Amino acid sequence: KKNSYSYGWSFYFGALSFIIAEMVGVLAVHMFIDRHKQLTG
Repeated sequence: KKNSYSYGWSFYFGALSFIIAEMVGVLAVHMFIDRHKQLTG
């Protein structure tokens, strides 16, 4: 006990990549629904 292990560096890059990839995936759905609404009238 009291080892004070640090989650340190680029583990956070995977954490950041989660947020970035999810922000990608939501905008894809925006493009789908807007592009389909274009061929509605």
